[PDB]
Amino acid sequence: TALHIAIERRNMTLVTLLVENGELPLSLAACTNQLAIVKFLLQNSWQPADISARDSVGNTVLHALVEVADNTVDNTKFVTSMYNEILILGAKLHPTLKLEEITNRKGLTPLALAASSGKIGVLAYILQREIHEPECRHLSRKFTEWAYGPVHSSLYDLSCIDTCEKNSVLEVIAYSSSETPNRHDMLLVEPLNRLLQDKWDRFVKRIFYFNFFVYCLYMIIFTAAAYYRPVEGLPPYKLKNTVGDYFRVTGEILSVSGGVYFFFRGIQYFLQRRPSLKSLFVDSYSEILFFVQSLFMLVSVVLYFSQRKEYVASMVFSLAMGWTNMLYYTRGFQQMGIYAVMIEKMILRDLCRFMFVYLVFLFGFSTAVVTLIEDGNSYNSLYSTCLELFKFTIGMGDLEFTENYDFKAVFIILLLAYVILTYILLLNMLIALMGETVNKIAQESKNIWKLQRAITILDTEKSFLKCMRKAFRSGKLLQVGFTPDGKDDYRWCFRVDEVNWTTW
Amino acid sequence: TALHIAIERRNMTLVTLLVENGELPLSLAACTNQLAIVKFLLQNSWQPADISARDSVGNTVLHALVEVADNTVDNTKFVTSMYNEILILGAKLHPTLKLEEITNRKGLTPLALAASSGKIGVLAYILQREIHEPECRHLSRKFTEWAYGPVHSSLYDLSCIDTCEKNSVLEVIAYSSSETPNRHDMLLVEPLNRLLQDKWDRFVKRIFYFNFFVYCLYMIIFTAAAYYRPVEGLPPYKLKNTVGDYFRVTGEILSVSGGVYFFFRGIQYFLQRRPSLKSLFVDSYSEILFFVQSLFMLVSVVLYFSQRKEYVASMVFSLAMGWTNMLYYTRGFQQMGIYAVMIEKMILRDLCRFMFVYLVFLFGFSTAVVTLIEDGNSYNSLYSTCLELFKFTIGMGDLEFTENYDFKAVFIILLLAYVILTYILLLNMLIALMGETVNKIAQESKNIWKLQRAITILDTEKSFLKCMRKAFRSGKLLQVGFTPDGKDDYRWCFRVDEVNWTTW
Amino acid sequence: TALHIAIERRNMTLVTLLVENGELPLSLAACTNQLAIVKFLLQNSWQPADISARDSVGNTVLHALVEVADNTVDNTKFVTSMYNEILILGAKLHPTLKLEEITNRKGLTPLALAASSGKIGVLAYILQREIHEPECRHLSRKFTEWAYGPVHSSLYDLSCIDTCEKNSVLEVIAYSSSETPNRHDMLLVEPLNRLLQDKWDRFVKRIFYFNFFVYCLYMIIFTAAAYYRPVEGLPPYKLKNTVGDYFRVTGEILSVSGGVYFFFRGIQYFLQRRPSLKSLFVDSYSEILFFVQSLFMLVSVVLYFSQRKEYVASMVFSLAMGWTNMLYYTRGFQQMGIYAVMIEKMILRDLCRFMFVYLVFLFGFSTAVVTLIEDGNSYNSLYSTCLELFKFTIGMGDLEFTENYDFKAVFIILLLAYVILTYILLLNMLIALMGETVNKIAQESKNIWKLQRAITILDTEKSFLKCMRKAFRSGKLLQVGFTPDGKDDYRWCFRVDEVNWTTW
Amino acid sequence: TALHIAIERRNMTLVTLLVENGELPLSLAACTNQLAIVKFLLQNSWQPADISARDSVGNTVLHALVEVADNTVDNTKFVTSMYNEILILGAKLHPTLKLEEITNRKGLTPLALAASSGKIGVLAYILQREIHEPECRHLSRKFTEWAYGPVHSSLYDLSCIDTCEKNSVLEVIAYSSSETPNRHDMLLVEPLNRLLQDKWDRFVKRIFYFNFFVYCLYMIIFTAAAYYRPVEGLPPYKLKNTVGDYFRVTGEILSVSGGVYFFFRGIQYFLQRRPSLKSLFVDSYSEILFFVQSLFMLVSVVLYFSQRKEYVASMVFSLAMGWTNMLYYTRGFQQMGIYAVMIEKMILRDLCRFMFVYLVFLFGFSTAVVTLIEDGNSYNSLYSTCLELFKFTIGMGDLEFTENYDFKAVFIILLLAYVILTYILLLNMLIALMGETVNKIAQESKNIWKLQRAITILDTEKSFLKCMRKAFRSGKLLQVGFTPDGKDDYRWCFRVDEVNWTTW
Ligand code: NA
Ligand code: NA
Repeated sequence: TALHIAIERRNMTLVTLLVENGELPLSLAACTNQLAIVKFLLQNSWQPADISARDSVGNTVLHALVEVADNTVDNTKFVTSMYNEILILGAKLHPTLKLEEITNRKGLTPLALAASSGKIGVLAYILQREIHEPECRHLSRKFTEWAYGPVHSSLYDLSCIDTCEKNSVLEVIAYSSSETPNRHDMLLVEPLNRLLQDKWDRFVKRIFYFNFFVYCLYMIIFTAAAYYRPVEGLPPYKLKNTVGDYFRVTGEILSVSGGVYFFFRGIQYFLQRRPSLKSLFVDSYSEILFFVQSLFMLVSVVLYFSQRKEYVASMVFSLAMGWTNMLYYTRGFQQMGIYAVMIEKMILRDLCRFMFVYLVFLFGFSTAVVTLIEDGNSYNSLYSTCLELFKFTIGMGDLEFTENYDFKAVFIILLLAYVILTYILLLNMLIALMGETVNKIAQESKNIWKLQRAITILDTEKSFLKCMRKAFRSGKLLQVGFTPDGKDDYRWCFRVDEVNWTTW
Repeated sequence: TALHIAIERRNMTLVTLLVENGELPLSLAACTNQLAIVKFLLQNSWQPADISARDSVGNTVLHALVEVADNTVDNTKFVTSMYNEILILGAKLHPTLKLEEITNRKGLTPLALAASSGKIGVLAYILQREIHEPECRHLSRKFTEWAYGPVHSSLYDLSCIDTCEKNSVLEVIAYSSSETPNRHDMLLVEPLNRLLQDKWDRFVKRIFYFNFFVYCLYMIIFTAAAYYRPVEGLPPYKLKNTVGDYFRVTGEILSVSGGVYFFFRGIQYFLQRRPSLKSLFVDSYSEILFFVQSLFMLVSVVLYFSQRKEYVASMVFSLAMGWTNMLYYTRGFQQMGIYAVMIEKMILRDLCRFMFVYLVFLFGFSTAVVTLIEDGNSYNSLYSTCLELFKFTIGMGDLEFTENYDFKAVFIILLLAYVILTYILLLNMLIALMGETVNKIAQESKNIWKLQRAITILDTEKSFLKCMRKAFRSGKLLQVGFTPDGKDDYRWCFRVDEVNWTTW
Repeated sequence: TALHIAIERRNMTLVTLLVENGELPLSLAACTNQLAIVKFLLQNSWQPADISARDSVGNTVLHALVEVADNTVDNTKFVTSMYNEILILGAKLHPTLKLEEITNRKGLTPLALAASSGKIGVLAYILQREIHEPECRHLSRKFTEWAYGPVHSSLYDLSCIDTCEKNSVLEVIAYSSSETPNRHDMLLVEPLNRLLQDKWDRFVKRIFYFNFFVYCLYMIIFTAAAYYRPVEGLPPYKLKNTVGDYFRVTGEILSVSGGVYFFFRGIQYFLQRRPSLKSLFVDSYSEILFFVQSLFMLVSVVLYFSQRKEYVASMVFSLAMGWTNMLYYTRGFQQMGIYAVMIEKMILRDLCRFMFVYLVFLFGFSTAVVTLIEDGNSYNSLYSTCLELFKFTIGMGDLEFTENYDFKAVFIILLLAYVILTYILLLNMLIALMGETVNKIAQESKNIWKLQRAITILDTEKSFLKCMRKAFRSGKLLQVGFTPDGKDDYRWCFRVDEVNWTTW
Repeated sequence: TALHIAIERRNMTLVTLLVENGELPLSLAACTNQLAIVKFLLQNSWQPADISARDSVGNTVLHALVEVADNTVDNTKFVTSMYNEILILGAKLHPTLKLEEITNRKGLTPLALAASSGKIGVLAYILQREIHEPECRHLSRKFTEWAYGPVHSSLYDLSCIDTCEKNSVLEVIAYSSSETPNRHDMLLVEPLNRLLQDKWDRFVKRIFYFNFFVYCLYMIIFTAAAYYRPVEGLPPYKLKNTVGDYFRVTGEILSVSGGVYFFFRGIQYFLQRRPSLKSLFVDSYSEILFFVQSLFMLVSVVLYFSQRKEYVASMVFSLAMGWTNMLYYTRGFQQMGIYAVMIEKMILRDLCRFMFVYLVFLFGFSTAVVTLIEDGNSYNSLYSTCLELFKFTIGMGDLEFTENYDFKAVFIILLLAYVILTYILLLNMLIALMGETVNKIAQESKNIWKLQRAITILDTEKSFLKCMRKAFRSGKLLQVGFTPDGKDDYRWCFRVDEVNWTTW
């Protein structure tokens, strides 16, 4: 369109002429860093302009402005500034309107959309912004109720940061698809960090240490019940009149109850999140395993009741998975909570792509060796020779594992070539790649600790809504500001402490 | 010569005197950064000068200018500029001539020669250069047909970049001897990157995924036919009246057909490229293996037909090589395509030089131990004691593998010294060197992926010339410029999209 | 309070008005970088101010000033300067008073408190500060008695650095709780480094090399006495009339004497330091082991005398610990003294947190496998299957270690999964973490050598107080200054040499 | 002294007064950067000064000036400059004198002393210094006989660099004690690098590749003669009338001849160099081994002739050493010549200090285990249990290697503790340290290749003095300058080529 083409052309004379006589006009002008035109467009003698009018697509002026943010320091400063002048102009025209509280058709606030998009700068500013002109401090968030000097206590609005019945600032930062570029560090901002720390130290630390204790108890019960399973006859085994048998039956029913509980808590999670298959493992990997080691026990139950003795095969895998899943509860520790994150990454990246490169070698040399052997031990089987070759990779093989071969030069050449390629070369580069992975996710991922605490804190908070949803509310309904209408702004503020020396 | 000695001496008065009354005069003056003398030499009252006249060696003014480029940022800016003024002067004198289209006696254009030489700066500029003076935009390549604003769409000439019946911009960048210093990154330039990406996404992705599927099918057929080979009697085995035997014969003929196909596709490649022996492996290492694992099967065929049972020795090596060669088809993946490049480098550098350092130790201590042993088991053999010592290097040896030694202090001292030197010291430094190699070619070689896609794309494009050579042509014959003669410049342009904010 | 609120508000007019008509007034003003107010507050026409008056909490002006230091280069310069002007003002008012010699109620001097707090800048300046105004050089420490030119010899006060009957500058830097941030490098300052070097080279090198020799002799005696222990009957073994038996009895009594000596030297240390349990191992780890390997021998003695043959179990652990504790005496070497510090850190950090992550896997798969096995070898025991699984982690296991399993697919799947998770993945990331640890404490911890020499030098100095406490005093009682009272300042100075060229 | 104290005090008025009415006066003034005083002191109306007068200690003005150089960029510039003005002043006073040719009482020239001391800057300047004032170009070294332009050919004096019958510039840089700080890179200077390269490419490459071939032939002869040694009876074995026996006797006499040759070439080297014991291995480690593997064969000969059959023990070690010493001849290759330097460093630093830390553990746990075992196999021996424990460190041990122990908890606890401490912890930190060592001497030591070529080139040049000492002289006796006396300076110059563009 020409009327917007001229605006995008940085033309002021034509803009004024059109006034006399982002796809929206205001949004299109704003996104181009004209700035002064925004004020000129906002009000004009020929006709005024309105920002409250939402776009057909659903993005208002604020949504459009945050849309263009591309996480650049200069870009961050520009966008946050121009956002501030847009808010100031809106206040000047009519302070009654609440632009930020206004939302798109999809129910996303500018703060929530900034969080989901991953715009760290805009979210950081909006979360904490202090206005000094008292007549214009209504729409400020980071206050300074009292600064004694060395310490300058501050108050943060935290309206939709915690108590929000919609997508909140933390929910989006911890329950999203995890493709956002800076979710890892984006919750180190001023209010969120201390809010989550307070939540944990006050209300969630016990409810988590309790869950770990109950899980350990459940796993001990399950191990004891599985270890002492009857071995005579076919299931179901009729109860016997012994204290041990009844006590074991209690253990078994506890095991099955836990299994069904985990199955349902997994199914409800997968209906709540609807994770994409391509991102099924990357995002929620600690949630797939708790579901699978309950699927195993459900299969075990159905096999056990249907006159079958293969249920042990299922139950044993469930037991091993249940024990090895106690690394999900190390997220509550910084020092030891990074080992559960190294295994997760190495099993999915370093050990998943490297298996294709290895099974090729193993199968090639296995077929070679097995065809070389006449069989005229029973080593002619492909499985047996594929297992004898695997032992070489873990340093407990034996060169002379067969003699049915007619040719001794060729067989030993093949075996030595395999040993050199896999034991000495492939292993020593897989280990090198694991070195790089450990480097990375031990030097930069030291705050996946914080991210995992955010996820578990939100999970527990959602869990205990029935117990205390409104009561378990962070922050105090304190008075820090006054509205233009004359009412007192009672905001759910969160006290904060900070110190600075050089400023004096 | 004095007339050129004065020019090389930065003398202007003597140059003017000589005018009144790089080995070429114009080229010699140009290479010295006189610049103004180039204009002065080009035309003069006493007599004019011509640039179209090719030198006796074969380098014109443009070839000579690109010759001196030494890949320096300041040098790159200087050479590209002075190249631009040479083109402008040539246009001013007579726009009819086409200097760049002009070539040397060897058929190399300035762009092609710049590509082969490895001059990244000159090639980058010439590939994309935009002229703003409309009267002088004839010899421009990177146009801006329309810039809407945030997006500024561009057009690239791409005359000899793809559809060239001569050494093209991509052919030289992907089918050369690979001694060029920046071939790895040199195809990240504006037009080439997106041209190759479009070629792959449109026309080559299927033709490659088809080849990998057919190779997997061929290898499965070959493995099945080799695994179920008859073991009774001597070859050739007469066909039996069984479904299995006939089906196996079909498999065998497919195997031999594939073998001969690979043999011929290797021989034709080695006659097409004529690779130097010193660079036989460095450049085309994935091409030697496909040839060798076909030589093995041809040897197997000739042995099989000539009443011989050692053909199994050849066929087994062919089978193992064929299976392990499926890492050639991982070039089409970024994540897993770097494991095929780590093996290639480590087998040729880290594991080839380190074997000399190890066979010395193995042979020294083997001879020592074998002479120490009287034999008064049959361990006196040099092979047996060289194998017993090798097991120590891969952690499955045994100290007391013999007792024929008269001296127990000396034999155990030798064995412990060998174990400490090879198992604990040589292995743990070979692994460290592999660490450095993996570091390098996992941090910088992440675009050998792109380079290998360039090679395979060119290979497939040459393969399907009969199917669609002219039809499978990239770019559209679009109108972006006008020649001085008045004809419309219909150029095989390639649309491109780009965005910039700060410029405004 | 308002009178101090105004001061903290950087108000000068109100300060002057209050004068006319850190919690202390002077300290509160000083900590805020008013500086000029300190001089104004010190003396005033309306009323003067005194700094000698100690605060109720116990911090004087100097203690308060050093309290605010936060180890910042600009902060260090500011605090050291303002400290210097406070000293100068105190001298001007009345040079008779000795502020620095003055101490708090807890017996801490400003230097000692600066050392304990970890303030490197303040301690570095106070230790070496040179005054050029001769009338004001009384309270200087780093003198220049004579500077020949290229060499400028210097004298350092070293009053409480060595000969202090209180918490001294070295004692605090080497016998504290080790939570101080820069104790590692904080004793590289001018006087302390050369003082400790002189102490070692003169008086302590022999007394330490003697102790190592005596410990080696004691361990050889103990090993010989334990190796040739009687094996017939039950203890106590009655002495026999043989030279060997009597000589062994002498060895045994020497062993027990050494054991009781170590027990008491450990108990007295733990009553001297009162280390917190949370820091029991981090701080004094080389002191726990010498105590434990004496507790073992005391338990061995009490078992031996009370008609018991399990004393061998205790004595053997004591012997192994005593031999492996000879790495405590490698602190006296730079090159080999870093291996005793790598083991200390890796056993407490890399191998302590990683065991939890491993015992989970071992126990999970052990329970899985043992429940899978019917036992219908005696491998049903949990211990046997937990040991068979452990061998896999150290590369000497065997896949087919049992056959009592009914299901062969499941058992081998479990075994291969365990081998891949623990042998190939957990080990290769524990080794990577050990790589980072070794990197760190081999590149930065190369002065834990110096720190350990400081600790051992102080230990030996305290040990030999009875031999020569006053006589073994560092520095000479030399004359470098004169007091205002007219007496000659005979200070225990330590000569030092230094060279500078550029200053000229 | 006062007359020099004033000079060291930067006093000019007192210096002038003393004139009217480094320990030497001129040297003392020069070393202090007075500069102008040097000219003032050199000549004065009251009395002149002379620089040719050598000091009592033996350092002249030039030696004293180079003495103070401390390898600092600003210091290097200052010292080289002031050296140049001293030379210019000496020329002005009387060009007849040759100060640089003048030497101290010990026979060291300023260039030679600068080389030995390790002063890179002074040596670099003196080796190549160009003077432009033609009247003052006599004492210049780096000439420019003709500069065509892009290429500026240069001539270098190289008087004592190669043909010097005294300590030369290369001899000192390659046959010194190796404690010099920058010997590694100090021979990358302009003339030395190309001089050594020319020497190798022309005269030494063959004489070295010949020596390696002859050594390989000698080792093959020795291996063949030792492998087929008679086994019947006692030595000396009387010759038998067989072709094989006579041919073996020829091999044996060749072996002994080579052994005695190596013994004498080692003894003469150790009398030529007189290496200090503390630096016996650091400096010449490739020279100790060739001597030791000849001592072994001499011991073998003396045992063989004196009716003894233990000569095999000596000869076998000699054979193993001779084979493993072929890594001395990899210095002539860049790519593979760094493996012989990694072994040299790791055997002396990483594996020598780490053995003390390991033998402590091995002996402690060996004594513990052996005393724990009653023996009521023959595992009670200390050697057997020390070997069974060592196998654990190289991953081929066995937990249940004995059953004579009464206590099974304690024995297995000890074994597991040993395995965890040594196999899993000590090995994985020794490997980490080897990682650092390989990092270093593979990233910075890539020119120990050049240094070793320098040493071998000098060795071969000294070897072939009888063949062609004067004839095998580098450089041409060319004319580049003229002396003040009028004679033509025919200097043994070495042509050199260089190119520069930016200077123009
Ligand atoms: Na093994
Ligand atoms: Na191993």
